[PDB]
Amino acid sequence: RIDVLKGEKALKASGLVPEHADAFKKIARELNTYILFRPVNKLATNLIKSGVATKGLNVHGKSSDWGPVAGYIPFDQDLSKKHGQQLAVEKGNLENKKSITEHEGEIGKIPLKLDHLRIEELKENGIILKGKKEIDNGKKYYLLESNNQVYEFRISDENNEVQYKTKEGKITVLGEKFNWRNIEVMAKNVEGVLKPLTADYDLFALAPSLTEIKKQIPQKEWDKVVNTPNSLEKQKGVTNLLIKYGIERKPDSTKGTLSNWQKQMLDRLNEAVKYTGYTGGDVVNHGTEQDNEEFPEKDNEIFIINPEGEFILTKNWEMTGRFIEKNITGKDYLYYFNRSYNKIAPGNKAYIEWTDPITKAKINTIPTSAEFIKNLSSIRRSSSVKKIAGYLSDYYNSANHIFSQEKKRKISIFRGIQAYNEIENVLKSKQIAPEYKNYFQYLKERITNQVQLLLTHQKFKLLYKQLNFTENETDNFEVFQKIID
Amino acid sequence: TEEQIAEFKEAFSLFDKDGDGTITTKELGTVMRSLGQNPTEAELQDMINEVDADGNGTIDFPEFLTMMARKMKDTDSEEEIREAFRVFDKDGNGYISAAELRHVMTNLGEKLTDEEVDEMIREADIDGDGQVNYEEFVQMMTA
Ligand SMILES: Nc1ncnc2c1ncn2[C@@H]1O[C@H](COP(=O)(O)CP(=O)(O)OP(=O)(O)O)[C@@H](O)[C@H]1O
Ligand SMILES: [Ca+2]
Ligand SMILES: [Ca+2]
Ligand SMILES: [Yb+3]
Repeated sequence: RIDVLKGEKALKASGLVPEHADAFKKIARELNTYILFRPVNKLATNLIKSGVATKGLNVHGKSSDWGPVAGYIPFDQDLSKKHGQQLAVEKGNLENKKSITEHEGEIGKIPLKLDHLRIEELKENGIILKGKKEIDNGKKYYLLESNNQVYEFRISDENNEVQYKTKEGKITVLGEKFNWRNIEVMAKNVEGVLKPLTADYDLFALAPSLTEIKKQIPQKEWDKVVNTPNSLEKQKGVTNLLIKYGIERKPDSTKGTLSNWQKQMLDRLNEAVKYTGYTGGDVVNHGTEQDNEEFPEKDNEIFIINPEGEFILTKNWEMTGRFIEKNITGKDYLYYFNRSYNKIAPGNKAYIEWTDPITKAKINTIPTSAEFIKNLSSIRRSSSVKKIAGYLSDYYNSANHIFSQEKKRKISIFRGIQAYNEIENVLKSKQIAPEYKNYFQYLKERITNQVQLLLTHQKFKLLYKQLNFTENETDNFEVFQKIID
Repeated sequence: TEEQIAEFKEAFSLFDKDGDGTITTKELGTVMRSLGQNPTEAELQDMINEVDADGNGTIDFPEFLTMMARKMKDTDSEEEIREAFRVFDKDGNGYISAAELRHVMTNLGEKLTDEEVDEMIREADIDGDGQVNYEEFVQMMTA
């Protein structure tokens, strides 16, 4: 049992338009595939529903979740939800600035217009209240109050334009002060007219069933593999089709990095909402969060729609991990987690943890030569026996496939103790680098657990005495053979 | 990447009884393998003649570093392979078992007998523990 939210209560916490999430129930069932979304600006839901255009990757400025511009993407990023955070606002503004120029004609900016109906919605949401009247240079204005401390807003009675200015004595995050001026919002070009943008739906992940992936493979490419006499090549061949038609992703000009089944899913999803009436265009504009390797986000709550059309919403990252583990990654579904997890993302330096089974096994398996080297390439950051990088290359020798398990275990348990030897006498020399001594005291431990394992699979230091290091050929391998009995 | 170059260059000195980072084609293959590849005698040739048309047989970093430059192109699918391994390992123990292989297989169409399955595991198995770890899965997919 895991404390997740369900149905209506979960849909409410998602930020998605109800009609839309319902339309999405279909696709989840039809294709049998889990659809996982990231939080959606709760103040953007009504805008989206009323048909406001959503935003693509060509606009990275954040949306607002407060004040008269809640839901839209303010040009001035200090009006966005990143309000008050100087570094974020600056990155935000630099982003809007690039969008306006690097995409001149496609992305622009226009004065925010709060219409009669939106004002009401903002009142119900307790975001702003229509205040007292005011006249300026022969123009009628009504103030718009907000519990905000730095700014003050008012709206024009003639054309409904909203303006803002800094407060007496108050300063901006960027250290500015200024009087009355329009609030500009990011817009996209539609038939020669600039239309305001709002948040869109961001897929956190997509987990399709393996059978659903099969349909992605040409039924005659698969056949040529299903009928391969040799097994070892048949397997590699089956795996390569999985990689090819389900795992592999590629960068797209505007949808970021995604696979091909993902592109179809994208399309079905956007079509699904159009059938329900959404008139703004696409609502899902790019690949999933799992390919956001440079600037990974980590949300507490993920909104999930399972293949049975049900609504789930996890409470915290750990819970999102349990769910995916118990119902997807361990239940015959295609899935892959962000490559940046368990690392320091380059972009934002984020360090998001995620359970990786391959590592759980690390402690009990011995490293391949490569891994041995690449760990002398990363170890040689904070700062000649090639025999070890050879033995390890010997341990994982494909030739082993013509022998019997009994045989395999024997020669491996040997090739291991071999590597556990060279490493031993290296540590017997000079602790060259204080921290290198660890890599070895460590390998030794792995090598140990690995050998010790193969042995119990049949019948360590106890046997590391009665053995040859002395002269160096197949003479040592001799005593060994007999010892294991 | 920096490490990419760091890696190659790192091993380049593990065996070079020359000291000037200018080995021979006698060990060029010895290097590409202790690093993670398995080039054929034919490949260790045509290339050691094109880029290294020098006429000495001495391989230095500038040469070696540029050669890898190309091979490490399509082969880099290592990322997908590793993600693939995770697809098979349904119980997340870090190893691919026969049972798990059946699942992945039947769900993709090709129905197999407990006989055949255990034959596949045992072929990919290298240390004879009856299961396949990522290291092995890599071999079976590259080698
Ligand atoms: N500074 C930056 N540089 C490059 N890419 C960035 C970026 N900031 C964000 N991204 C990209 O943008 C994606 C993050 O979602 P975003 O497009 O920025 C809007 P959102 O998630 O809908 O939030 P919002 O409601 O605040 O607008 C990631 O997949 C990432 O690739
Ligand atoms: Ca397993
Ligand atoms: Ca094994
Ligand atoms: Yb987005």
